[PDB]
Amino acid sequence: SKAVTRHRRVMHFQRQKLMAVTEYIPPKPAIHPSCLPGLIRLLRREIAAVFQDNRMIAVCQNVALSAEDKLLMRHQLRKHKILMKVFPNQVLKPFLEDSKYQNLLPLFVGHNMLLVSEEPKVKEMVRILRTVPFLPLLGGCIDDTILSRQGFINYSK
Amino acid sequence: GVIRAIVRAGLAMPGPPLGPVLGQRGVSINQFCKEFNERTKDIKEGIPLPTKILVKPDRTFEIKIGQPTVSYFLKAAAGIEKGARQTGKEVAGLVTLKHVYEIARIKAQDEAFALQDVPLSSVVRSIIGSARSLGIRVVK
Amino acid sequence: IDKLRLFTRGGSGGMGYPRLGGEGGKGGDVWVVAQNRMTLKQLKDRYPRKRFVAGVGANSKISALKGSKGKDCEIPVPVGISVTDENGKIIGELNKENDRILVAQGGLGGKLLTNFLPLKGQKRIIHLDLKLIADVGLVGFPNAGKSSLLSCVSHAKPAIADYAFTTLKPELGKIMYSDFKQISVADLPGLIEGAHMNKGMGHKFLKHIERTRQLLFVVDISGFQLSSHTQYRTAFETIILLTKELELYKEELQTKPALLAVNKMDLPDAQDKFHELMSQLQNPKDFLHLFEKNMIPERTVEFQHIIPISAVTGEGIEELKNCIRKSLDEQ
Amino acid sequence: KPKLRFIERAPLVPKVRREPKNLSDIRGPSTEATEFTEGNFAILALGGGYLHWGHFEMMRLTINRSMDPKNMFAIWRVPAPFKPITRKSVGHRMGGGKGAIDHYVTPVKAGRLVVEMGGRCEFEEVQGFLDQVAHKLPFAAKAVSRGTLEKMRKDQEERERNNQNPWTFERIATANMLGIRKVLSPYDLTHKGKYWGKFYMPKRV
Amino acid sequence: PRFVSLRAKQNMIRRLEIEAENHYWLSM
Amino acid sequence: VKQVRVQFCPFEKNVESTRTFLQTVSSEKVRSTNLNCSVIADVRHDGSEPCVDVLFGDGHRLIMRGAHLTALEMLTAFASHIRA
Amino acid sequence: FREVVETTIIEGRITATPKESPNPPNPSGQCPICRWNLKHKYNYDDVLLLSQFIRPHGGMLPRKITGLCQEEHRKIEECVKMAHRAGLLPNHRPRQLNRYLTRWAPGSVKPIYKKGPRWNRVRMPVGSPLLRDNVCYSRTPWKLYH
Amino acid sequence: SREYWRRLRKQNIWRHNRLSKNK
RNA sequence: CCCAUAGUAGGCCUAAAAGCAGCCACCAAUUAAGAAAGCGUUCAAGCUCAACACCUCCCAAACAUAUA
Repeated sequence: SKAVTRHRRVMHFQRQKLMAVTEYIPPKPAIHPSCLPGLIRLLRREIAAVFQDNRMIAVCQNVALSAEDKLLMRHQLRKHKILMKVFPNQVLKPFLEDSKYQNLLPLFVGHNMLLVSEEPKVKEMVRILRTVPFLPLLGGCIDDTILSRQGFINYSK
Repeated sequence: GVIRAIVRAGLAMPGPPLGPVLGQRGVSINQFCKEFNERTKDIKEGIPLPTKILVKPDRTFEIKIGQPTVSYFLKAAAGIEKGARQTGKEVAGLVTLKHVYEIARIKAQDEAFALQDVPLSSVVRSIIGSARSLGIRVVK
Repeated sequence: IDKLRLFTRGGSGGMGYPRLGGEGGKGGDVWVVAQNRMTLKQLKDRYPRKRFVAGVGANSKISALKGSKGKDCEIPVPVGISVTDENGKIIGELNKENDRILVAQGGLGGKLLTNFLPLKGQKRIIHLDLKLIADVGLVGFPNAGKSSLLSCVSHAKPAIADYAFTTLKPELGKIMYSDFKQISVADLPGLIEGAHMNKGMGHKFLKHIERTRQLLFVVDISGFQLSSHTQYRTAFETIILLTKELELYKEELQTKPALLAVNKMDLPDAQDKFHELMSQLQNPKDFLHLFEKNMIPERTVEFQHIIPISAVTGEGIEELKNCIRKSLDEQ
Repeated sequence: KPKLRFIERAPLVPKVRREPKNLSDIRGPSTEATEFTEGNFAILALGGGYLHWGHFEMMRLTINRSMDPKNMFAIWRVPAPFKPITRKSVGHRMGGGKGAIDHYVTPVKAGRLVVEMGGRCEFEEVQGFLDQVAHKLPFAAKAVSRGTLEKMRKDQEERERNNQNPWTFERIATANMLGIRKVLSPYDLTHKGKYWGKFYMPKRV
Repeated sequence: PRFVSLRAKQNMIRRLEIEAENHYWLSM
Repeated sequence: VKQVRVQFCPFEKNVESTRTFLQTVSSEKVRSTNLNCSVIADVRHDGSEPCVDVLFGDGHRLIMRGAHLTALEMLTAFASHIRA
Repeated sequence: FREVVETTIIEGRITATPKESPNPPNPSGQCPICRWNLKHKYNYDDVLLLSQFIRPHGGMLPRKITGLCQEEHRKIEECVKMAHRAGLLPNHRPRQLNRYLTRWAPGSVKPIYKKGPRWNRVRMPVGSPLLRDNVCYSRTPWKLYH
Repeated sequence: SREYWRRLRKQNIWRHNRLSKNK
C-alpha cells in the first residue's frame, strides 16, 4: 500500500502497544483544590485627610438620588461649604480602622456617601431629605461625637 | 424625552435642522420658534446658543437658555468662521490667555451648561482642551 | 411610502408523455400598466404578500394530445408606476396612467422520449418606484395650509390612498388641471402638517417623506405679518431655508423637475402679487439674485418653476398648476 | 497593500530536471515560520502536507471575500507553488520512470504559520472565517492569536512537567528498553512519540 | 482495528519493570 | 400600591437587609417602575422592627419583619404583594 | 424559609427556617459534601442525601442556595436525576417498568436497533457519567457502557 | 496623581472597547 | 448584579450627518464614564458595554459495587 493514501497509514500492534504503554497520565491529585479551601492607598490617605480637616462628618445611605438629584445636592453643598464624596466600603473600613473610630465601623454599610465640612451645613441636606421623602441621615460624627438619626434631626432643628 | 437643540439665535425656524430632529414629540413649531426668538432677543445675538427645551406629555414647553458654544465662542474670538481641516497640524487661529480666561468665565457663568466647578483652573483646562480639539493654538 | 422590488413569474410549460404529440404550455411576459386614481379605489396597494405568479402548461395523455398554453402576468399600481429591471437602469420612464412596459421570456417545451427540452417557468426582477406616495412628496413650512389650499384649488374632494410600501400609507389630495382630468399630490403621512413644520407623524414616516424623489416646498406667499402663523418664520427666510435644503440635498434633484408650492394664497388676491412673488422666487436661483452668468453661489442658476396652490386670479394659475402636475408626472 | 497577493501556479523560471516528492519535507514539526511575524493572529499548521496554487487561491479568495482593508491586513507567509509534482501519460505501460512535470506545489510541515493578519482587528471577529478556511484547508490547522499560541505552549509545558507516569515514551525508547527498537523508527528519537507519519499528535502530553 | 486493555497495562508493566530493574542492577 | 411607611431608626441593632430594602427597590430609584408609589421613610421606633411597612391602596397592608429576612426576599414579597 | 400569604391582601412572612447539624467534623470545606465529609462516597441509593438537596416540588437547587461546590452541585443534580427516576423520591410530585440506574432521559432515547460489529461496537448508555471518580471500595473497574 | 489615574482608566476603557469591537 | 452626566449637536467634508456617513485629535469637568465598542437612528431621540457606588435477518447472552 501507499505510505499516505486516502486511508490512514498502518500502525503496528507493537507500535500501538508501546503507545498505550506511553499513556501520558496527567498528575494524580491528592486532596483536590476545588472541594478544598495604588489607588486604594491614595483614596485612604485622602479620606484620612478629609476626616482630620473637617470637624463634622455625616454618613448617609443615599443611593435613591438620581444624577440630576446628585447634581442638585452637589450645588446645595457647594453653596454652603460641605464636601460630598464617596469611596469604597472595604477601603473605608481600613480607613476607619486607621482613623480609630469605633462607632462609624457598623454605620458604613452598602451604598453610602460622606459629607465632610468645617461649618455644619447638614440642615440643607435635612431640608432636601424632607422635600423628597427619604431619610438618608443616620450615624453622623460631628465634633468627635457619634450621633444617630434622631440626634442629627435634633441638631438640624 | 430629552432633546438637545443647537438652533441659531437669528433664525429660530429653519427648514433642515429645525423640525426633523425633535419635532416628533408633539409641540407647536411656531410657538417654540417664538420662544427661541424671545430668548435670543433677551441675550446677545450673532452667535448660536444651545437650549434645554423641557418637553412634557401634556404639550407644555419650558425653554431654558444657557450660553453660546465654547467652540463657537472660541471661533468668534479667534476670528475664523471656518475651522481647521486637520487638527492641530494647521493652526487656524491663536488664542491668548486673557481671551481664553474670559471665554471660560463666560462658560462657567451659565447654569444650563452645568459648568459649576469650584476652581476656575478646571474650566480653563477644559476651554484649552476644546480649543486644542479645534484649530486654535494657546499663547502664553 | 417607499420603493417596491418584486419578482414576476410568467407562464410555465407543460408535460407529456405521449409517443405521439409533444409538450404543453409556453412562457408568458411581464407587463406593467399604470392606471389612474380609480385603481386606488379598490384596496390593492397594501397587497404585498411576496409577489404573484402565473399559470402553467398542460400535458394531455388521452390519447395523443398536446397541452395548453402559458400565462402572462400584469402588475398594476394604485397611482402611477416607474418600472425598472435588474440591469441597474430603468427602460420605461413615465408615471402617467395608461403607460405599459413589457419584458418577454418564454418558449417552453418538455423532457426526453418524444420531442425535447428541460426547464421550468420564467421570472424577472421588477422594481416599481411611484416617485413618492402618489406623484410627489410635499414638505411644507410652519405656515402650511396645504390641505385647505388643495381643497380650495380643486373641486374634487381628497380621498385616502395607499402604496406598495413596508410602512404606513400617506394621505393624498386631488388637484384639478382644468382639462376634464384631475391629477394627484401627496402629503405627510397621517395628519398632514408639513415635514419642515416639525411634524411627520413618526420618525420613520419622516424618513419616508424625505426619501421622496420629487419634493414640493410649501410656504406662505403672503406677508410675514399677514401670514397665518404666530410667529411666522418670514416668507423670504423660510422659503430660502427650505429651497436651500432641497437644492443642497441633491444638485441633480434641483436640476430635475422639482417645484416649490405657493401656499397661503386664500388671503391673497389678484392684486396681492402672490403670483409675481412666486415667479420671482422660481425664475431666480432661490435667493435674492435673479440670474448669474459665471459666478453663481448655487449648483445651477435659472432653475425650474413653482406650483400654485389655493388658486386665484385668471392669469393662468390653473394652467400653471396643470403644467406643474404634468412635469411632476413626467418624472 | 492590505490584501493577499495572488499565488501563481508555477514560477516564470521552470524546473528542467525531474525531482522526487519526499515526505520528510512535510514530516516533523517545522521550526521556521513557527511563531508570529509582525502579526497578532494567524493559522498554525496542525499537520504536514503540500499546498498548491489551488489551496492558496482558495485561501486568498476566502480572505479577500471577508476582510476590511482599513482594519485588517493579511500577508501570505508561505511561498508560491515551487515543488514540481509530475504525472505520467494516461494509458501508458506501467512502470518505466517519470514523464514531464504536472503541477507545482510548495510543501509545508507541521507548525508553520500560513497567513499573518494584523491591523485594527482582533482574532475573535475573523475566527469564523479562519475556522471555515481551516475546515476547508489542505492540511489540518488551528487559528491562533498572538496570545493563544503562548497559552497553548504554556499548557503543553505544564502537561509535560505534571507527568505522573512510571514509564515514558523516551524513558523506554531512548533507553531502547524492551526491544521496541525492533519497531522503533530511526527518526523516532526526534518527534519524541508525537509525530506519526503524516498525522501530528500534539495532544499527547 | 486493535486495542489493548488494562490487562496489557498490568502484564506489560511487569515486563517494563523487570527490564528496568535488570538495567538498574547492571550499572556497576 | 400607595404609600409605604418603611420604619427604620437607630435604636436597636441595624439591619443591612432592611437598609438595602429601604434604600433600593423601594425608594425614589424604584419610583420609575412604580410611578404611583409616594414612598416615605419612617423613623418611629417599633422594637426590633426592620419593618418596611406598606399600606396598599386596596387595604391590603404588608408587614415583613424582617430583621432576619433578607433584602431580596422582602423585595420579592413586596413584588408579589404588588402583583397579587 | 419564607411564605407568601394571599387572600386582595398579600404579605410575605419568614417562617420555619432550617438549620444545620451541630457537629461538622469537616469544617472549612469548599464542597458542602467536603463541608460534610462526603467527597466521593455519595451514591444514587442515598435517600438522606437526596432529601438534603431536593426542592419540595422537585425543583433544582442552585449552588448558591445549595452551598456546594459547582462540581459537587453538578454531582448533586446528577444524583437527583438518578433518584427521582428511581422511584424512591415521591415527596416532590408536581400536581410500569422498574429501573436500576438509568442515566439519560427516557422519552427521547432512540431504540438501539443496529448492533455494531464487535470490533466497532456501540454499547448501550450505562450509568451516570458524573460519578467516574466515585469512591470505589472495589478493585473491579467501574462500568460505563453495558 | 488623579490625572494619571484618569489616563490609565481611559486606556483600560479603550482597551475593553477594542476588545468588544470584535463582538 | 449595578450605573452611565457634562465643553458638545468635538471639528473638516457634509442639507443635517450629533459617538455611531468618510477623515483628524482623541483632550477633558465631577469619587468615576471611549470625543465612542456591538444596536438603533434621515439627522436626532432611545438600548447596552467599558469606568465608578456593592461585593438476504443486527448479531454473543449480561452485569457498574465482594478487597489483583
